[PDB]
Amino acid sequence: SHMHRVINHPYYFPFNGKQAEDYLRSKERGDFVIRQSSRGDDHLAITWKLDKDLFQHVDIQEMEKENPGKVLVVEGQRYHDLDQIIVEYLQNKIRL
Repeated sequence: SHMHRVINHPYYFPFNGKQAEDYLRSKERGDFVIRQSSRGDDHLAITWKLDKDLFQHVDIQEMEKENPGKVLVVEGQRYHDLDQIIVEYLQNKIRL
């Protein structure tokens, strides 16, 4: 239910990178979605709006633990869940 939490997340949209850009066009600077990625080695990504017609894209890496399920890795900060990720990209948008 790691998979279940990610895919049904309110900020998760089943978009590719182009469509995420398209959706962000009518949003504001710093808005973002978690969306899908057909490469991989990662099937998740973040896309967010830097400015009018300018976007950033980042891969979300999904790895296992070996302890007690999965762990998200974005530019090399580890996270459990999308939630901690959403928190930071909202604080990002905030400091504008």
